[PDB]
Amino acid sequence: NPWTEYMAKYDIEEVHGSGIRVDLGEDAEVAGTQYRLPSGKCPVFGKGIIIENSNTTFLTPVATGNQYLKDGGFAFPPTEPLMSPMTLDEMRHFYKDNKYVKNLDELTLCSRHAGNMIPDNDKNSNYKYPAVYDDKDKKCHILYIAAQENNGPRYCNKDESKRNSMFCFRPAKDISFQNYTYLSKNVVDNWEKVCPRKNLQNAKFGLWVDGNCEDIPHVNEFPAIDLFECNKLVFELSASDQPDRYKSHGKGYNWGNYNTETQKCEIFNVKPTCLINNSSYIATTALSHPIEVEAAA
Amino acid sequence: TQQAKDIGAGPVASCFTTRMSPPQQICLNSVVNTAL
Repeated sequence: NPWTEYMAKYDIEEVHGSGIRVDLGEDAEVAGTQYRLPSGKCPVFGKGIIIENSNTTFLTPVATGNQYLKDGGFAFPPTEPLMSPMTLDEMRHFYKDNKYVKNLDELTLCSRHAGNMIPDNDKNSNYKYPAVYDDKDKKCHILYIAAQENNGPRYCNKDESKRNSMFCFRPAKDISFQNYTYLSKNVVDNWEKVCPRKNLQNAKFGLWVDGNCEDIPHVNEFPAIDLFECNKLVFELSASDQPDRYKSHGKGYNWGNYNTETQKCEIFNVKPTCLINNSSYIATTALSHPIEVEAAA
Repeated sequence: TQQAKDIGAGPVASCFTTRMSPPQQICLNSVVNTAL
């Protein structure tokens, strides 16, 4: 298989190793309770969180002090000195003296910055907050809330007049989330080499068998008007750690072959191991950015 | 609270220390909403 190293980034179970839609792949002990934590090793491009029946954007700080719960989002509340949000520039300055961190790309720097805060009860230093990097404003947002999905009248309430009740929410990709990248504490600093990012133009994921690249023999077809919508669908169906019985370890419907002419998002759940040259196809994954395309060149 | 943990509810925290030296203390201006 001459495809082996090229295709290595597509073995999501190995290079990511956690949920994608919902990433709660590790447990962190804090005063004797095991809290669930994001732990995927790849950046999830375009993922954000939608709070249901709400105008509150999830990068809004969590409610503190005298605010209502439903008035805050998921992000770190103001601190002294102010840790979040922090611009790329601020981070480079703040971490200027640190040998390992000072020169990291923006996503890994944002992950290491979020993972720098030890909660005061965490005697063993286990707990590392996830983060969202917004590359339009170039700001790292540490997420105080690590949860990514909460539905059902049982655990959330959509009633906008009950403003100290727990809100419902879900992970999503959305055109408005295009500039967001969701980062676990485990984001690897060489993600650029070992993780999906770009959608592959003129290529169809296949399986290498006995010297030849075969079509994926069974796929789940969803209509989709464009690549963006295909990437969204794959994301919705991808590895999820949402209720180690609840851990996906990165197993799920993480790949799609998008046929631009038939507008079919062909979604499948095994690692592909080669590419087929087909001008009708764009190869996407739940991790990949929902817009960016790598030229056939 | 069991099911809250299971969906990723986290510990409450008031101040933080940094992992990267020099160790620095950092505190929330106010307490996070009780209902978390």
